[PDB]
Amino acid sequence: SVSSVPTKLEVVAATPTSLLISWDAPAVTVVHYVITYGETGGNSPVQEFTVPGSKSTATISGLKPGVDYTITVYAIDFYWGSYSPISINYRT
Amino acid sequence: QWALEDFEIGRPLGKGKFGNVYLAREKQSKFILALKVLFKAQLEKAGVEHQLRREVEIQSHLRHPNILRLYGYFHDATRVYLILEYAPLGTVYRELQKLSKFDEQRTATYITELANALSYCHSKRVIHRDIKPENLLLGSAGELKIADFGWSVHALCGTLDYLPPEMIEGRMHDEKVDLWSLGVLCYEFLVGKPPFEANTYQETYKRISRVEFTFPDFVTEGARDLISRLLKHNPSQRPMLREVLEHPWITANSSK
Ligand SMILES: CO[C@@H](C(=O)N1Cc2[nH]nc(NC(=O)c3ccc(N4CCN(C)CC4)cc3)c2C1)c1ccccc1
Repeated sequence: SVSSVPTKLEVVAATPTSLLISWDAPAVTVVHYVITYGETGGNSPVQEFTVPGSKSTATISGLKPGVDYTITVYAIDFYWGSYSPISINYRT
Repeated sequence: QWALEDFEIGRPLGKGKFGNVYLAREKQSKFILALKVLFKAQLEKAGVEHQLRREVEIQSHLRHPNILRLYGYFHDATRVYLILEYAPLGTVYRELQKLSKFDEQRTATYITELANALSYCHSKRVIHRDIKPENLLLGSAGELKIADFGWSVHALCGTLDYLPPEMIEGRMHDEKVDLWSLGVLCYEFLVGKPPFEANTYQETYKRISRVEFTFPDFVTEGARDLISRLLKHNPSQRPMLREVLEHPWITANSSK
């Protein structure tokens, strides 16, 4: 509850149908980041993909224009499993 | 289940090699526990992170009154946390420094507690537990608590003094290593120092491999008998833990 990995998740650029997200990586090595996204209304299904731990950005594409979305990212430690997630909202 | 937000972090109980150990209270019930911190960057620099990950799983399954309970573990960006049972009386090492040596009633009771714990471990096919005094904690009733994770404990090394001959020569070993360790510990409890102590590694190695040791005059015949039965060079000649628990010197002096 007090911490999350990654931190400071943000949308740095966008098109009508895509988002470029960025985050701060921790010092410790991360296996990969789990990125989920879906319509904030809670009715549409959540889509999920992974991004290698060496990356600090990712592109979310195939989005609908003018829709509220919730994006969630959490890292994975090789030995100790997942970290707590961090979530943001963005309207395309 | 258990997470960092569930605990209020109290005063430090002591510092380990990779971080501090704190008295802790579960927020909802105020139940007293110990929170052990191990920095990830330190674990990796020492090359023991994999070892810690494996051993927290191992220890989480060991439920015995004389084995410190490991209730769970979690992590954040920089630390690994262990939620451990709180042993309020500290290490038996500090008790031994205070008393110089233990009498036979106190020693035989300790040996009974450890023989019980080691028999439980052996029933789980887990062997070679760390029972050096510096790594044994004491419960509220003064009962011993095996901790293991000895590499994580801040202190020369005491490991060598407790290794049986098959381990110092790096040969295949079995559950009989714990019988040898028991004999080394019984001697140190009664005498105040381990039996094979020497000022160099080669000298200590020679003493262990030859089982060269002497008893001070005050060590009684029953204690000598038990210790000598345990300190056999040939592991198969060391007794069963049941024979220790039923040894006449143990049953005459143990309060358990
Ligand atoms: C570094 O890890 C700790 C660890 O894992 N642990 C888990 C765990 N649980 N309870 C613990 N107790 C203490 O550390 C402690 C120290 C001094 C104390 N006092 C000093 C003298 N007494 C007369 C009054 C009270 C009372 C308790 C620990 C440490 C460890 C330390 C030593 C041996 C093995 C493990």
